[PDB]
Amino acid sequence: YTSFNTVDEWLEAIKMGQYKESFANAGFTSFDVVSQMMMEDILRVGVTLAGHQKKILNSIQVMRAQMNQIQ
Repeated sequence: YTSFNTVDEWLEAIKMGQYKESFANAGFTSFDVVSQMMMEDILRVGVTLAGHQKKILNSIQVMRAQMNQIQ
């Protein structure tokens, strides 16, 4: 899940490291907030490629659902 003490690691794990710069500079610096990100947020941090938006959004959805189990 959390094999990443950090958001940069996670983005790296899902091969989306190219966005760390974007994510950081937008305040999405923890999994707490990241896991609440919606498509809108993904667009704002500037993710414009359809495949990336998806890969990311879907990872976030797994992240969020998992966090929710361990409330």
